[PDB]
Amino acid sequence: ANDLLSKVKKDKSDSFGVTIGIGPAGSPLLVGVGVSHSQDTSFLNELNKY
Amino acid sequence: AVLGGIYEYTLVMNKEAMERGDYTLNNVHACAKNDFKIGGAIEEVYVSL
Repeated sequence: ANDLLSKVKKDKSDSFGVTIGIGPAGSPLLVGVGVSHSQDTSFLNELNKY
Repeated sequence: AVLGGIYEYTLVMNKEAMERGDYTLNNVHACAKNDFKIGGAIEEVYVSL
């Protein structure tokens, strides 16, 4: 009798966001900048032999 | 001559066993964060980022 098993799982996550605000005054001025990013990675593998 | 006859018996037994075990684990975590802010005001020009 022989048994073989292998079950592996992989998970990855990443997220980043940038915010910038610039304004000259003296004639008031305003500039807004918004950045958002998100990354997710998931992997699943299972092997079984008998 | 002697009259005795022959009565015999024999038995043989064998046995074997084996086991195998393998295990492994890996876990790595990474985290990075930064914060940068600038400020400038003169009087008239205002600078911020």
